Amino acid sequence: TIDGQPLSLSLYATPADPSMLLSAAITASQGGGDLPHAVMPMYRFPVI
Amino acid sequence: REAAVLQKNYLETQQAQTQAQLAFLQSKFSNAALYNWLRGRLSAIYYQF
Repeated sequence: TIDGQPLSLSLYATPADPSMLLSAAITASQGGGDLPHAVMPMYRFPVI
Repeated sequence: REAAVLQKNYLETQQAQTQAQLAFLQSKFSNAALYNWLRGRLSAIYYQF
């Protein structure tokens, strides 16, 4: 203008959106235990 | 305006803290998945017993 001020206004672009925070419950695997060696007792079945 | 910027930083801190609590509950050993497994296995054992 006569003072040096613009006629066509400036751009005001859209800022970045707030994101959604993400996590994860990652999982592992330990196997089952190997069954041991059986030992014959000296007592009968009700006692042992 | 600077007070409002500090308020937004406070709210983003609260968002990260809520996500930290959520990730703790997902990643803890006594989470809901352990209780799902635990009651399903114990339900099978309980019916057979």
